[PDB]
Amino acid sequence: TTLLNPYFGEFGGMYVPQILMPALNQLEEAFVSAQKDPEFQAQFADLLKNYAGRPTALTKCQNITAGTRTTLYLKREDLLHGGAHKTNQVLGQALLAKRMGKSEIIAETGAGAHGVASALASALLGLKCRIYMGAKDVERQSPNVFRMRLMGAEVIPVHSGSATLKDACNEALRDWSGSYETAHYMLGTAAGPHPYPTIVREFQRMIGEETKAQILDKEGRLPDAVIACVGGGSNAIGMFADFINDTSVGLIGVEPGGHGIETGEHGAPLKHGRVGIYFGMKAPMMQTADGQIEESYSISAGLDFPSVGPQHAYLNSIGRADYVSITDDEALEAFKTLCRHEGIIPALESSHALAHALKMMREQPEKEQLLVVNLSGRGDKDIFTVHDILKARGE
Amino acid sequence: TTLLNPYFGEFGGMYVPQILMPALNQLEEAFVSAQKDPEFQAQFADLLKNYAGRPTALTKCQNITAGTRTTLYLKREDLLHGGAHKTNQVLGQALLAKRMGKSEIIAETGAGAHGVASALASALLGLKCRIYMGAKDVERQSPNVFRMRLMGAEVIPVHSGSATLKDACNEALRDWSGSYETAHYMLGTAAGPHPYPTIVREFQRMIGEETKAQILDKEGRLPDAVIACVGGGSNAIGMFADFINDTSVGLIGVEPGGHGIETGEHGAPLKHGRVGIYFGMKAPMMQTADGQIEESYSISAGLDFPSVGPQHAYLNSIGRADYVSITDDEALEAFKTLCRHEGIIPALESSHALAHALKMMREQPEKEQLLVVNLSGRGDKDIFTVHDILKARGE
Amino acid sequence: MERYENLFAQLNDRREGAFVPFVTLGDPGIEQSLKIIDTLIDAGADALELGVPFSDPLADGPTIQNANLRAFAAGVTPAQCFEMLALIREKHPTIPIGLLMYANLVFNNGIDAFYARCEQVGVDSVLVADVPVEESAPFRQAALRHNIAPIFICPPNADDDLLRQVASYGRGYTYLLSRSGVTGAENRGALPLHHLIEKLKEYHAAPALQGFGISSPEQVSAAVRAGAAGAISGSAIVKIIEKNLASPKQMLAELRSFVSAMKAASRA
Amino acid sequence: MERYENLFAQLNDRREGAFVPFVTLGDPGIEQSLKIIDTLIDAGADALELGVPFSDPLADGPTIQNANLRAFAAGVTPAQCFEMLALIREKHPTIPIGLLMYANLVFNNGIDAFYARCEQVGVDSVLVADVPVEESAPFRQAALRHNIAPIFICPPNADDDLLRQVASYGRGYTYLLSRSGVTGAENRGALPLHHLIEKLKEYHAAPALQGFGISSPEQVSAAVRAGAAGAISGSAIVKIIEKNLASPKQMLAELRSFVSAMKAASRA
Ligand SMILES: O=P(O)(O)OCCNS(=O)(=O)c1ccc(OC(F)(F)F)cc1
Ligand SMILES: O=P(O)(O)OCCNS(=O)(=O)c1ccc(OC(F)(F)F)cc1
Ligand SMILES: *Cc1c(COP(=O)(O)O)cnc(C)c1O
Ligand SMILES: *Cc1c(COP(=O)(O)O)cnc(C)c1O
Ligand SMILES: [Cl-]
Ligand SMILES: [Cl-]
Ligand SMILES: [Cs+]
Ligand SMILES: [Cs+]
Ligand SMILES: [Cs+]
Ligand SMILES: [Cs+]
Ligand SMILES: [Cs+]
Ligand SMILES: [Cs+]
Ligand SMILES: [Cs+]
Ligand SMILES: [Cs+]
Repeated sequence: TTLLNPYFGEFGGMYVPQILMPALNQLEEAFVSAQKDPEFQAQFADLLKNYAGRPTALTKCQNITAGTRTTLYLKREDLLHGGAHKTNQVLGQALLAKRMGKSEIIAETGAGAHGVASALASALLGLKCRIYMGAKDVERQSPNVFRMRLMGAEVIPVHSGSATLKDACNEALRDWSGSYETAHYMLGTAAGPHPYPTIVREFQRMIGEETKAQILDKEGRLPDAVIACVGGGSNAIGMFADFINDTSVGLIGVEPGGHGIETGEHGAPLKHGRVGIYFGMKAPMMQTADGQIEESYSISAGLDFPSVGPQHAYLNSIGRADYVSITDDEALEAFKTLCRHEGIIPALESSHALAHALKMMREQPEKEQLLVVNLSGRGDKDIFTVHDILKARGE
Repeated sequence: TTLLNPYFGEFGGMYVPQILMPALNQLEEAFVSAQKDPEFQAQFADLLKNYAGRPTALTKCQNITAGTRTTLYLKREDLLHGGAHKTNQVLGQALLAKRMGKSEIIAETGAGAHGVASALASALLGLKCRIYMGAKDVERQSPNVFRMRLMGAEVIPVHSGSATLKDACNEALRDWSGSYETAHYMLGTAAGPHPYPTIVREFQRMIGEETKAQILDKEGRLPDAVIACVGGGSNAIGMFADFINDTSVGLIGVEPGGHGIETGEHGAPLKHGRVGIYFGMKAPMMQTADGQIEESYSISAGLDFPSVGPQHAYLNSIGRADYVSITDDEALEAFKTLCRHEGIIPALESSHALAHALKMMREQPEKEQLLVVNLSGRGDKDIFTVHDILKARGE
Repeated sequence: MERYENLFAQLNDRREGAFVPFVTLGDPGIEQSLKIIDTLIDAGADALELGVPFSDPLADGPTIQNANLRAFAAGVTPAQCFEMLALIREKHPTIPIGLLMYANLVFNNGIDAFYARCEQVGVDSVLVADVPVEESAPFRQAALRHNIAPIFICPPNADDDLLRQVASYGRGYTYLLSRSGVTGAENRGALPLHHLIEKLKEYHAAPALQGFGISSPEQVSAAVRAGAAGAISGSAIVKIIEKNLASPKQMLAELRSFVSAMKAASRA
Repeated sequence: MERYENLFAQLNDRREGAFVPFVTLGDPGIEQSLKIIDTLIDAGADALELGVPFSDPLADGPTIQNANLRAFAAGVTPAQCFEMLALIREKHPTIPIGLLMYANLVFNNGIDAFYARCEQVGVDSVLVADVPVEESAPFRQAALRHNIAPIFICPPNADDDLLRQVASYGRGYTYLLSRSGVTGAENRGALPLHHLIEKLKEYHAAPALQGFGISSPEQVSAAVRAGAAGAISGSAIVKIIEKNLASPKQMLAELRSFVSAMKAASRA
């Protein structure tokens, strides 16, 4: 039995080996307790404000919308300590590990953003941190690997399966299957087995809460739509949550279209995959015809999770949220546009959200619309990728 | 004649060719006017808050001071948009250029931080930006050069003199000598000819103002000392200004000791150079015995300005502020310490300030002292430098 | 499931435990895997546990992770595994054949259709490693509709409620986990299981087979002495495959020697 | 300063403008620089402007930036330049010798001592390029104490106050800037200067020499026609050095030809 519903409609659940069920039940209890504990909430708020820098700015971008009827704000998760929204929820989960009496952290990472986020939270809070990373990601993300090691974390390359993110996800679960009495598994997105999709949403929901307050203050009304990129779903559900009951507010999630949906080289399972069961949940996923799990392709390494959180699949099924895709080339035009016209270098992940807002504007430039893009991170990490594309293209 | 005193005691002045005097007089008038203009102050405050992210956090660092009587806070200029405090004053100067009816910006840069800051402010405010950079700095700072170009700025390599920062400083002045009717020279530190040391201080003083408010709120008293690294002097004077009249508050500036003061390979002119006249000011500088200007050496490329702002030289001479140095190795131990024990990767510039606070603590661990370090920027940019040292050292 | 009922009744008459090896289907290729499996049977295996290669075997340690990888290197698909299973049953009338599955391979083309195919090829049980009792309903229901035993895991710290659920829902055998963690011969269980064994019998559970870390004759005899109906060994068997890839004949010789020794340990 | 007073009186008697070349001392080496300077004089230079190599010549365009760099490549120091200056004066009794300095080289070992050394070697004027009138007091005072003319810059947009200051404080000649920007033959001044020339005379200023971008005979004649006492040419001269580094004899030939042509333009 559980305290909370492990499903969002038919999506979600707890598809872990039996041995891990007491670990999920323990975590769910500790979370429900923490959410009622004003000492826990105060400690979390203190870390978010004085260590991470919350609240984050809401920036009105005038140059990029000039001569249209679109008003565009960017919620600046790029300004959070660590340079991405991931920092919010790792601080909450590290506090949950402490609450349960654990002093060790296990984390998975693909391109390394969540590994770095886990390592910083662990360094701050005095927790011993070990991070699993597919050997192919290790080889291509030396900067993030070195950041994790500077912060005192152990980075363990994973050589099994495809040696990428899904294989690190398995390895973290394997370890936790034996170590959960002393270690907490700090899952990096709003996916996996219950209670993680719920915990990660609640520890990211300050994004949407602040956005609502900031847009009431600046515009005197709610946005027409809030727009976020979707890897596993954490930044998007963090932006969406506080607006779900505001039925006039559009919720738009943007999956990576990669080389184009029709090529099969993409990362858009919610709209172009097939429901399956993997990583502890029933959810849309990238898989072969006979049920083997596949990689998510995108120009943006941070959009590599090969499935999507179950709350997104549910919000889609009921028509509360709408999901779209943006290709590598659209993302890369949005990246260049924000740099040149606003002086902000966006993460290539976030550039997918911005590319979709730019399309909403350009397609219907006389439509009055008040839009917020969740700028989930900064793009310093991406300037080599972008340089190399532009060079190979002859720009 | 001028509206404000161009000197701080015997330091400072306006040592520019006659042709540039009307440009300095114009800028001084526009600044004095802007400081009385509540529309200008409101526009500046709006950019600082909603675009740059002010106020910045003040973080209490508990792990690094455990078991001593030091309480250490870090003022988090690393969280500002752009990743360093430079963003504050470039936004103010870009508003001054607009106030004067100029739509073009000229800037100098060494390691590229000020070039990137100038380029982002210019992109935001629709100004055409050209940036001079010594050819040797261009070659070694490809990431920052590409950032400036993504933001629509022109980067012009300078091949004259030593092909480094001082030579870019000359080139910017050469250009301005002909273009000042349409272009503003956005000088990158609290140095050069009046009115720049005054303007840059006033457009950085929110650092110390916020720090004072934040420390009154958290501790109910003023700090025992505020500590900042000193390249040209902007982050340090920004932290110091609001505390100058609080005579119980120590003001400690940290120059780069490089390989050691005794080696001559350093960047500490305030304490180990010789007063001269260069870059429009009378100030301590790195120079040969017969008066040729020399380079400032530090492990940190951002501490390469070969002189120091005149207000620092003055505050030193009257004993209001104290200046010390920190070597490459001390800076690099402070960098590793903050990463491992607080999960914050500091700029190697800022690491010099932190290294000095760590020394204040370690030398006298039973001394009760409340210290603030100005964490002038983040250190993502430095992880290759640090990696390479640690490898060559065999760590 | 009836094949397990008959096997355990016959073993009880022979005062004997069951010895049950695990291998990955198609490791290191289809033809060699078929010969491996016939060798395990000829050498004394009482039942088989057979894994379908899956991209994400999250209850398995490195030995079996690598077996999955070898089968994939040989192009082994679930369809080819079902062809293998039909052939194995066509050769061997009474040996219970259990599959070790991961949920996505069962759900992929419909849970009911999966169990219908198992019944068609003559499989006797299915253990879905990432489906805990809480999520088991559509799996156990489909299993029973198609005369397949759903195999439930009893962890070494199972409380009374869990014991009662596993006892009620399971058929064929109860999987008695030696320890926490994942499969592997490098980690032996150190917890006494005889209390769990006794409670499972009290609740009329399917007979218990101890599994995880069983690599030696003395562990087989210990499982029987503790009151279990037998023991499962995976990694130790797969190790022999991995060691002997270059020599298929030596591989079969060593598999025969190992299985013979392990089976001998169950009699006494 | 008296050498300028005598020169301008003699030129006024000859109905002639002054032609004044600039070169960097020690470019491209000490010995060649000495020969260059003697050639400029023999070819008709009325006075000289001589630069001491400085690391940061911020009023100079690329041509003279590169002259500084050549002198540094030859190891030229300010001490060697003062040795050169003493030798130049020992050869030539009456030609006015003006230095083009940057402030740090003047301040370095004491402003008074700098001007005392100038007087010892027989220099007649000093122009400090990065000291505007507002900062000029200790420089002009030291100059006058040591019988050195302090040279002030009159920009092409000088207002009445600036004209009055430059007129009062200056001696020797008034430097009449052709245009904004920095030294260089690639940019010719396009602003009429005759109003400034007239006001400087009204205020009893030192006679005006037009400088910046003067590269052709017609500009020398234009300066004289506008009422200036003569013209200074730097970059055009230094260009000839730069072009002919590989052939010191052709360099001197071309310098002689150029200076002769430029001087001829001042007579008429
Ligand atoms: O001898 P070892 O240690 O390799 O163990 C062999 C086990 N192979 S198996 O098919 O029984 C088997 C049984 C259960 C498993 O996981 C679960 F418990 F979560 F369901 C995994 C494999
Ligand atoms: O012919 P060009 O264009 O090279 O000009 C030659 C000038 N050489 S100089 O010594 O008179 C000279 C005079 C003044 C200078 O700068 C100042 F105006 F700021 F003071 C620089 C050089
Ligand atoms: C990790 C990451 C994402 C995608 O993960 P979500 O869980 O979908 O938010 C998006 N943007 C940035 C900057 C990231 O670091
Ligand atoms: C530029 C820079 C400095 C040094 O410049 P100051 O003008 O002395 O502040 C210090 N820290 C950081 C992070 C910088 O970017
Ligand atoms: Cl509210
Ligand atoms: Cl106040
Ligand atoms: Cs359900
Ligand atoms: Cs608009
Ligand atoms: Cs995805
Ligand atoms: Cs003074
Ligand atoms: Cs302390
Ligand atoms: Cs310095
Ligand atoms: Cs049963
Ligand atoms: Cs005079």
